[PDB]
Order: sequence, then structure tokens, then C-alpha cells
Amino acid sequence: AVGACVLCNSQTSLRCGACIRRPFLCCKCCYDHVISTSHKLVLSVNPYVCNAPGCDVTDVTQLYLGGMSYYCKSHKPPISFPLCANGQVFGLYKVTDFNAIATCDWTNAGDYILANTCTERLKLFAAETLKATEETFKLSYGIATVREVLSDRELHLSWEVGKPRPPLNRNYVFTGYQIGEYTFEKDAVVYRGTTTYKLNVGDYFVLTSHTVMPLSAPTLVPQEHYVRITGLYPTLNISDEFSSNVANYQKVGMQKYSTLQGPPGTGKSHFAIGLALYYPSARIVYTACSHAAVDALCEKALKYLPIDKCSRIIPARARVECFDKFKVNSTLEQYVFCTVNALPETTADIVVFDEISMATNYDLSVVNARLRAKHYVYIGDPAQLPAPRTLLTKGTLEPEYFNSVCRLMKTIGPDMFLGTCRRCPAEIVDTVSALVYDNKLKAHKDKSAQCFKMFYKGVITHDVSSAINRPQIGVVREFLTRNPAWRKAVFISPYNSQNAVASKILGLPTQTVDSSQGSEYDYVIFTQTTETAHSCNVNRFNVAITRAKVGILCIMSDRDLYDKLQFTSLEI
Ligand SMILES: CNc1ccccc1S(C)(=O)=O
Ligand SMILES: [Zn+2]
Ligand SMILES: [Zn+2]
Ligand SMILES: [Zn+2]
Repeated sequence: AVGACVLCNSQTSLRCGACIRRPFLCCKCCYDHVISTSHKLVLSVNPYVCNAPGCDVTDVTQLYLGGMSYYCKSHKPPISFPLCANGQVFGLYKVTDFNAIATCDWTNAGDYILANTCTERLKLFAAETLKATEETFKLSYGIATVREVLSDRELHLSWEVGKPRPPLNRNYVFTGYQIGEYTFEKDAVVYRGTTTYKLNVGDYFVLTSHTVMPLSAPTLVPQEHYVRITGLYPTLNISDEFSSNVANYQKVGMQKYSTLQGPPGTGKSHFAIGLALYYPSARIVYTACSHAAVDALCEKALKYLPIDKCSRIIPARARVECFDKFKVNSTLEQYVFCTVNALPETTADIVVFDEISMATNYDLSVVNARLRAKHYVYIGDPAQLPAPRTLLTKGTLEPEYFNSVCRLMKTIGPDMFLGTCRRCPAEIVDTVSALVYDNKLKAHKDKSAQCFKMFYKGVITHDVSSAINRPQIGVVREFLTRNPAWRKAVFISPYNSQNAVASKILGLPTQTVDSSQGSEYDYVIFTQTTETAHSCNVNRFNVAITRAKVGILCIMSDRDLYDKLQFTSLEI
């Protein structure tokens, strides 16, 4: 019970008992917390509770020090000092933002705004408090017990009465019972086991509530600027393929950390793999939150870097399928590709963290605690999608509040910016450039003349709260008959339920906007489905239309985003 104050570092025995993380608070700060919040239980070697037998006084403001013990107003001896006096709580070794982080329920956007504008130690307190609140919230939903098994990919469930029913999308991963993780999609439901098993009737599923570990390392280490490239040895013979990034690779070697903003198809993976060809002796650990993002870095590495010095780190509890062409779990190979939660304790000359909009401050801190590096590179785009905030229901989280790195890219600007989109037809580049990049994103491709927009509100139906628009899928069906080249298109929408209906009526491969991020397809068919804050989000809109290499068909619901689309309008 001897720790350091989360607000001023002053050595103390005091920890708040009403805080779910029980942070160490100094005498001066513990006071300004207990007197300003409903938090009155103070902890030390022993709790600050009335020592008198059968007495339930636990409020620190209703307690005193009677010699060496603690008592309330009704049990204190004559020679007793109040615990709360002169702006201090009695302790050994003798706040507005801390109070709000300590007592908030994390359902409001202003909670996440504060969690990112506060001091660095408050960002860590905010990050483990939030994560602990998110885990304890999982204990609230109901158990799904199997009622009947139809086939290898379909079943019927019986839900627990009196406890809510969680959203049945791939975002929510149940743990079967210990018969492996299982995912679900829409009374005939579709079941997806990570481990192949002949689903037993009566066997039950539950949401795994992993333990939240305390955070030690900052989200961002303190910045260092150098006068020359430090600990890295560049090549003079660097292929013309990577010549565009030489000046940026040098910036990478002359700073402790650097930020790269890369709009869709501007060459982020190329920059990341090319950083290894520029510092060919450097050991580089490549990391991201998702397995898909780590796999996208493995694909680009497999093309330019020696396959023998590569290794894809897979956690022992292997959940879903990932990259199979590197030696698995060889921690000491020069190039290590691994997700943030699976990172071993190691050092590196460079750490590359990709898809930075998807990271939380918890992930930012974890990377700094597991990896000790000469240089850190954060690659991503704050105009793309962030990590889902399951508790957040009121308000919209702006990009400068996604994490510390995103806050930096939006306020002081990114250190590096890839300005030429090589993927998209100019119609798409011109739309997103004006929408989210302040007209700074340039088109390498010409206009494809295969980008269409239709304004069709249709009819909105709902599977629980996930939306469907059958008339918008009907409009797509009529379009496909007159445009058979579009037979090879990927159907994208902001809702899983819309995607489930489109898969059966159109037969096209389906993808949510959130699961499409990082991927590219020749043709994309997007139905907006609704006019909600979710389907109108400019980051989601940006990701949705920047997936296409050749053409896109956008069936819009919102007049605003329809009018901004620089596409050929269609009739019906
Ligand atoms: C018909 N749409 C279109 C075409 C070319 C350039 C700009 C637009 S707009 C005004 O909708 O942004
Ligand atoms: Zn507290
Ligand atoms: Zn303090
Ligand atoms: Zn008492």
C-alpha cells in the first residue's frame, strides 16, 4: 500500500476505494477528490472506517484520528483530529478532470474528449478505468443456450430472461462452453465456430470478460529530436521504387517518434516495408490492433523482404485464421509481425504501428510497455474509422479524440503526409479530398467514368436495431441486369443486416464499411441504407467510397452526401 499519486506523483499510502481502479492519491489530492465527488471511501494499510464495533461509518469526512485508530463523530475520543482538514486527508508522506474521469459512466462523448485532453497520467487512468468499465458491462447481457442444430453453418437459440440480448454481429465474440470462440449473423441464425465442433444442443455461449491490466508506459513516449539519424544505418543504394520516401525515412531516423497520415491508397504499406529496405540492418517490429492489418503488412513484406528474416507471431490461443508464409513465433527474426495484444517483451531499432485510427490509448500504452525502441512510427489516417466504443451512446467522437496520435495529427498536423492516391478513379479522389482532406489529396488515376450515384430513400426496416433497405437492394438488382460487368462487385453497406439481405438477393460478396477498411476491390456497390448519424459519418463515408479501384455505385439516403458525390447521377 505504498505507491505514487496519479495526479502529482507525491508518495502516499492513500488509494481511493470508490474508484474502480483504486488509484494512489496524495494527501492534498485525495482531499480535493473526496470533497468534490460521491467518492468517500479512502484506503491505506487499513481502510478509513470507524473502528467502533458494529459501526458502519466509512465516509472519510465523517471520521477522525483517535490516537492511532479511526472513529466517527459518535465514537471518537476527546483527543481526535478530523481526517479531512486544511485541504488534506491524513496520510503518510505529507483535480476537476480527475473527478470526471473517476465518476463518469463512459456513455457520453465528452468523457472520451476529456480522456484525451487530460495530462498523460490521467490518459492512463482514463484508459484502464474505461476498459474495466467496458469489461464489467459484459457481465450484464444474457446467456444463449442452444435449442436445436439445423446444419454445419445454421442453428436456433434460447436467450436468458431478464437480461438484454447483445448485438449479433461479428463485433461480439462469444465463448462457447470451453469449446472455442464462436461468432453469429442473422428465426434461422448462422453460427461460426473458430474451432470446428458438432454444436451440442443445450451447450451455452457467454461473452468473455478479460481482466484489465494496469498501464505503466505513456501513450506516447516524450518526443526527442536529433541532429542526425540515430542508431540506424541507411543504404546509399535504395531502389527507385522507394525514392519518394527517402526524405521521410530520414525524418524517421532524426526523431524518437513520427506520425504518417496516409489517405486511402497513398502508399502506407509501401512506406512501412520500404523503411526496412532503407535501414537494412535495423530490426523492425511491425504491429497493429487487428490480425487483418498485421497480415496486410506481411503481404507487402513477403514481396520485398527476405522471407527467412520474417516471423508472424500468433498467440497460443489462436482465435481466427491469419498469415501462413513466415516462420511462426520466432520472436528473434529481424522482422516481427504481431498484433498489439500478442506482443512479446522485446526491443527494436524501429517499431511501426499501423492503422493508428483503430488504436485506443490502452493499445498505445501497451505497445510502449512491451516494446523498447530507438524509433517509433505511427501510420494511419484520422479521416478513417476508429475503434468501436461499445459504451458510447450519446454524442459523436471526433478524430482528434480517437487516441493521442490522432489528437496530434489533427491539432499540430502529421509529420509526414502521403498526398497522391494511386487507387481510386479521380471522381472518388475529388470527393473525399474535399470532404475530409481539405483539398490536399491528389488523384493519380484519371476519372474512370464508372462512378454512379442514385438518390433513393427506399423503405427502412430493422432487425432489432441493425437496418435493412430492400428497395435499395432492388434498385441494385435492376442496375446489375443492365450492367453485367458489375457482377464481380463487392456489396458494402453500414449494416450487417442490410449485407445479409443483399447476399441472398444479389449473390455478391458482402462487407460492412468497418470491415472493408484496409481492403480494395475493382468494383464496389454501396447502399447507404438509412440517414442515421452512423450511415452519415464522414469517416465511414470516406472509407466506404475509397475501396474502389475502377467503379462505384452509391445508392444514397442523405441529400448532403449525395450532393457532394462527384459521380454521374442515374435515373429510376
Ligand atoms: C453531378 N455531380 C458532380 C459532378 C462533377 C463535379 C461535381 C459534382 S457535385 C456538384 O455533385 O459535387
Ligand atoms: Zn474516487
Ligand atoms: Zn497528488
Ligand atoms: Zn462510529
